[PDB]
Amino acid sequence: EWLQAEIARLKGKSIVPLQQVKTLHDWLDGKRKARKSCRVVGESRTGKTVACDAYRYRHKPQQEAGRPPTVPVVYIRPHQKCGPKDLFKKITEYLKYRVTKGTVSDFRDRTIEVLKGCGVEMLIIDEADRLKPETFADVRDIAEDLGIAVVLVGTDRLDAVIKRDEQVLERFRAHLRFGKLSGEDFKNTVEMWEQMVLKLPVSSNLKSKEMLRILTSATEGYIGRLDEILREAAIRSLSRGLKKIDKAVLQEVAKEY
Amino acid sequence: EWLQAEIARLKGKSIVPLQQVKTLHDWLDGKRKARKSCRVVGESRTGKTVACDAYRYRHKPQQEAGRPPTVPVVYIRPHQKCGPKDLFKKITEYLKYRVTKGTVSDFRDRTIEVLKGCGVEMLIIDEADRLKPETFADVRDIAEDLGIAVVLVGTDRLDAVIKRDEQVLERFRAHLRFGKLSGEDFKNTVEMWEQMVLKLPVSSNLKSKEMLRILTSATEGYIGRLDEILREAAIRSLSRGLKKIDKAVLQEVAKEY
Amino acid sequence: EWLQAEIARLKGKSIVPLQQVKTLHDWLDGKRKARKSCRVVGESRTGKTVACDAYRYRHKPQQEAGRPPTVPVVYIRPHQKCGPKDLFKKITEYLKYRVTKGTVSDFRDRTIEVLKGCGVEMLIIDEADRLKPETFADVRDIAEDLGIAVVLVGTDRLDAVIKRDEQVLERFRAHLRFGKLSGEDFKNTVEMWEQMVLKLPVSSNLKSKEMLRILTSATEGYIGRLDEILREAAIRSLSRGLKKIDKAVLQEVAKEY
Amino acid sequence: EAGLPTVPVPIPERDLDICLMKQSRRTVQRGGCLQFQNLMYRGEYLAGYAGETVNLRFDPRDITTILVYRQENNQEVFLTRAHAQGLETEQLALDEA
Amino acid sequence: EVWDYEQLREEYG
Amino acid sequence: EVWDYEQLREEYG
Ligand SMILES: Nc1ncnc2c1ncn2[C@@H]1O[C@H](COP(=O)(O)OP(=O)(O)OP(=O)(O)O)[C@@H](O)[C@H]1O
Ligand SMILES: Nc1ncnc2c1ncn2[C@@H]1O[C@H](COP(=O)(O)OP(=O)(O)OP(=O)(O)O)[C@@H](O)[C@H]1O
Ligand SMILES: Nc1ncnc2c1ncn2[C@@H]1O[C@H](COP(=O)(O)OP(=O)(O)OP(=O)(O)O)[C@@H](O)[C@H]1O
Ligand SMILES: [Mg+2]
Ligand SMILES: [Mg+2]
Ligand SMILES: [Mg+2]
Repeated sequence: EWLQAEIARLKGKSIVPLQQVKTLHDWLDGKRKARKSCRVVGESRTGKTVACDAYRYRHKPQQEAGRPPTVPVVYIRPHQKCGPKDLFKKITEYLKYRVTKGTVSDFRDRTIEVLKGCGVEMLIIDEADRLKPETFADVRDIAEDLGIAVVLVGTDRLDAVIKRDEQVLERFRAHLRFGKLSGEDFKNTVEMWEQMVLKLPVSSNLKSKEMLRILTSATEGYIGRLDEILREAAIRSLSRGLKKIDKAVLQEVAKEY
Repeated sequence: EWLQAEIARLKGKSIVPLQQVKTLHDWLDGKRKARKSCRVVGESRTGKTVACDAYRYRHKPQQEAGRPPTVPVVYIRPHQKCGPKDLFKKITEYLKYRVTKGTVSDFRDRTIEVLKGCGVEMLIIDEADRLKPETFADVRDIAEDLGIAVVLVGTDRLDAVIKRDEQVLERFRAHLRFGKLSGEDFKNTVEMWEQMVLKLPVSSNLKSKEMLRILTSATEGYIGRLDEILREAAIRSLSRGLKKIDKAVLQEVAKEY
Repeated sequence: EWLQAEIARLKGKSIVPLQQVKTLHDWLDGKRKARKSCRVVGESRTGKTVACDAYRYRHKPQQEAGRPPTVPVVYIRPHQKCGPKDLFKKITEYLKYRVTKGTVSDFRDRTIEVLKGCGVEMLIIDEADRLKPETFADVRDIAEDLGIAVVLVGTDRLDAVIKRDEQVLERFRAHLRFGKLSGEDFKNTVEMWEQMVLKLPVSSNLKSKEMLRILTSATEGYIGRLDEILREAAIRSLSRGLKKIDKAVLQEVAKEY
Repeated sequence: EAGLPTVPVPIPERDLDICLMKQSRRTVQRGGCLQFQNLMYRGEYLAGYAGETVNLRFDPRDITTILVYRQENNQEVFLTRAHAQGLETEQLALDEA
Repeated sequence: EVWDYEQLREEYG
Repeated sequence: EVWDYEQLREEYG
């Protein structure tokens, strides 16, 4: 059924070529050339994780016949309270190896062996604040002993964690700030969502004044609010047999936030 | 015997199809369609737990021969200070699996494995304020890595916990409020309790203004006060030979609160 | 020898069936029938503990051959700063079980297992203000998951603890107040003591105004003060060789308060 | 009457009163309780704000119904009326309290 | 009424 | 009648 097919699309997720994503990719390309460790910081749902995930796809594993894959960018999100063994498992299994039960020393040496040979240039650690203070020493040793740009991603909670050890803080000084959208940048982003993401049978004119007013105040410029508001508003309109996001439907969503 | 049977019945529990229940069910159906995480917030004894129980019963598991059950809605009520293994324990046992002693990593991986393939679409965490702060990271990972709408249910004690982690606050920002009854809605509710819960041999006429005055004062419009007061007054009446609530025993009960 | 035997009696404890005891019992019987949770509140030394002990002793453990005992009423006094395992240990050891070393989760599951099967229907927690804030969640879960009337007992300290958790406050809001004695009840209570508790070989005439007026000022109507004064006054009078409490010893005692 | 640049706006008297009310700072604490002069109060949204200081306005003629304000975006916003628990029935003046 | 709350558990399993 | 604290404790057994 068409309605269920459109709902199955809209409840999904997609990556939009926003300028903030492009800005990060050029910055990460520079850090990868220089093998320079850094941090990416910004408020929640500004799109950092989507932008880093889009980066590893653009620099995906390169195959060579009978070799292990050449993998320029490794991306990991640690589990909560990530210790060193968990970090080593995260890295080794991203590189398509399987961990064998062993000591932390065995896990370390195998991770180092596969970070070499896979030719890893950059390791992005998303939600790096989940790392134990214990495991930051192994992160620093990867950056120092191998030629690898480690990129720590997080919110201001990461800066709080990083501040607790000068050796981490002083290695990860370089940062890029993600931020809230505003103005024409926010206006263009809403029109791009209507064009590229919602794809509704009739134009909703979401960049009209009375639409921009409620979208500006509900989202506060968070791209994650804008996406999830427009998803459910489209689901509601289509469920109602509308072919458009109507103003009242969008006001009903916006009051929930 | 009549008396022992009526007391054993009326000491019991039952669900009444209140408007607040239907309103939550329509809202939860939208969030389940959109796979949108959200929270349900309201004062104690407003009926949130009963309304969330009623929802999972409308959305019972679907049995298929030799498969594990398809379970669209999982409902859990964590114990106090719910750690991550406790949370994984709750979910896997709900899906009719037995946990095997092991690491947090084993519990996580097993939970994710069974949330997949049981086809879970929505996870309701009743009294989510009992979660430890470290446990919300694993709840966010369920919501983010799987297509599962997570619904946190609590009193405003939940919002004090949510605001302490920006990443939880920004994921669970969409909310529904459960409030006190009033006006016609309270009047029709007490009328329903006498019609369909008390089931006494004689009508009590609690709808009439000088009894409604007593109930409105003692209950403050909390449905849980309403239920407990009328059942206690009925059991007292039947124990003392009154075939209905009488205004004196009603006034006697109301005085204790 | 005479003196040691009557003194060894008089330094003991004894339970007099005050009307205050009967009104509690008739109230706890109604609450137990409804399985309704509630609290008993009142000033210190008003007899709340002795009346709850009297209620527990009327509702004895019933033996059945080779079964665990049917125990309708459990009574516990927590130690100070009672945590969850402390509560579970006290409940499970009131039923005739030993605790095994284990997690809080093991103690909980074993307690819930033995509160069932022992057929518990009322749990009295005397000095419920000794419970830690966290352990009230397990008390509420016992009252919610099993049909058990939980009875919290304490002074105004309990109302100060309860009001800081609205979920606790709204479950235990039905209450009974223990009062000071006064008037003809106070006169009637004094009359009972010398004939039902003291039973010195000669009448003490404690009802007489010159004695009754002093006892009013010294006890202020606290049943605990009334008992402890008269027991000590009898003991001291006997130790002087007197057959009875004289007002001179009664004044000699009443001046110590 | 002749020397006014413009006729004054007729002030909403509750707004005047609200800004005549004196005010104090306290933090919402555990369970949504807040202390003010030995009394304790709560209102319909308090506990969500437990852990931070709020601004609350009180009238010494009747302290039983406090009005409490959050500061957010560094702007004042009204939360709710915090009622003195068990005293939401008749007025209490501050002087005897 | 909707249901008996205990009867729902035996229905649900 | 009076209830002895000892008697009720022993009868409880
Ligand atoms: N480039 C994008 N294209 C489309 N949607 C996007 C994009 N970036 C973000 N979103 C939307 O915003 C949501 C949140 O983005 P994202 O997960 O990247 O945030 P984040 O900054 O990593 O957050 P947090 O710090 O809270 O973990 C996404 O799930 C998606 O709905
Ligand atoms: N729809 C209903 N039909 C019948 N009785 C109800 C209904 N909703 C609530 N009740 C009665 O009110 C009591 C309290 O409701 P419930 O447990 O759902 O509250 P709650 O909002 O989850 O409370 P809390 O936040 O304190 O845990 C119920 O246990 C039941 O006695
Ligand atoms: N019914 C009674 N018969 C005889 N003596 C009594 C009775 N009630 C109270 N007493 C006397 O008063 C003393 C105090 O009573 P009890 O311990 O029950 O008070 P309470 O209200 O529970 O006090 P607290 O709040 O201080 O713990 C008893 O130990 C006993 O000496
Ligand atoms: Mg992220
Ligand atoms: Mg509940
Ligand atoms: Mg006591």
